[PDB]
Amino acid sequence: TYVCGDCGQENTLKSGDVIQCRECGYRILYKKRTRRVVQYEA
Amino acid sequence: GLQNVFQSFGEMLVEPSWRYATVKFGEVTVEKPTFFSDDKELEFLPWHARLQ
Ligand SMILES: [Zn+2]
Repeated sequence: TYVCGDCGQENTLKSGDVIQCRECGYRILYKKRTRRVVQYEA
Repeated sequence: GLQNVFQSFGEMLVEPSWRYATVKFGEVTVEKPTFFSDDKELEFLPWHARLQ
């Protein structure tokens, strides 16, 4: 699951050649943060 | 600046040694930056260039 840039759409592309956002034209993707438990010491 | 630079340079006749070839330069125009994408033209921004 990847998030595009100025356009809001989930890419979810894992192919090597798939770097361009679908239904878009920009090639900038941000990795989305999943629901994982992380422990921190205050 | 660019207009003066292109106007200063004068192209003379080109002869290999009748036919001759001469070139000239007109008004110089500069367009805004644009990203040449495979699908269609897109707006180009400095952070787009920085990330790409
Ligand atoms: Zn997009």
